[PDB]
Amino acid sequence: NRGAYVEMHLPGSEVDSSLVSLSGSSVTVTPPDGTSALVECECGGTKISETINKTKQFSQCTKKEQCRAYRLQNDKWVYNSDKLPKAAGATLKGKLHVPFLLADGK
Amino acid sequence: NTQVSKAYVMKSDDCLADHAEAYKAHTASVQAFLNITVGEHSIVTTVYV
Ligand SMILES: *[C@@H]1O[C@H](CO)[C@@H](O)[C@H](O)[C@H]1NC(C)=O
Repeated sequence: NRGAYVEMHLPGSEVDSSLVSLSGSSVTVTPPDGTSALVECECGGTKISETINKTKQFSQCTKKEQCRAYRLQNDKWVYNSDKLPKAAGATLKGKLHVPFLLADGK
Repeated sequence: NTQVSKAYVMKSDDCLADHAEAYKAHTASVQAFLNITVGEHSIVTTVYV
């Protein structure tokens, strides 16, 4: 651990279209084992259903293309990359030291 | 839909070891490292000029 550092940040929610399925001609979100999945839907009545943990069947939305399930992790932090969506609010969670720094020798 | 992006410039991680430093130089001072031999007596000294 020399002087240099980078920032580890709270990751943003990552959309996963595999969670959303069409069970009975109605959409169904099956979050992975022990993981929340915020479901945002724009059919008749906007759905902002966050706290689902096991399975939830939405019959208002009849198409998979009009619902989006975002996996929620909020436990392991990520590098402040520009190819990842930014999480809302303050996200700076720590500093990661940079190894293999440039050093003097012969 | 909207996307907000911002960028900034910071020092590189290797700036502690790989950096040029800009000085202002003036009023030079001269020193000499003289062997002086007087009357078979020899000495090595540093003399400000
Ligand atoms: C001056 O002094 C140094 C001190 O060791 C010595 O090595 C050198 O030979 C001396 N020079 C002369 C010309 O005597």
